[PDB]
Amino acid sequence: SIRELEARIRELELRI
Amino acid sequence: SIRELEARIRELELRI
Amino acid sequence: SIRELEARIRELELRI
Ligand code: NA
Ligand code: NA
Ligand code: NA
Ligand SMILES: [Zn+2]
Ligand SMILES: [Zn+2]
Ligand SMILES: [Zn+2]
Repeated sequence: SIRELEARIRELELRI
Repeated sequence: SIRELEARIRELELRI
Repeated sequence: SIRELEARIRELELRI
């Protein structure tokens, strides 16, 4: 679960 | 803790 | 790992 959350934050960061 | 983090990312995603 | 993710979301929130 933690690896999917990490992936979601990375993209948000990337986008933002 | 993981369920609260999931909720926080979902909203960010939603907003963004 | 969860504490680093928490920190990353807090900043995103802060920024956003
Ligand atoms: Na994934
Ligand atoms: Na909640
Ligand atoms: Na840190
Ligand atoms: Zn993706
Ligand atoms: Zn809320
Ligand atoms: Zn920082």
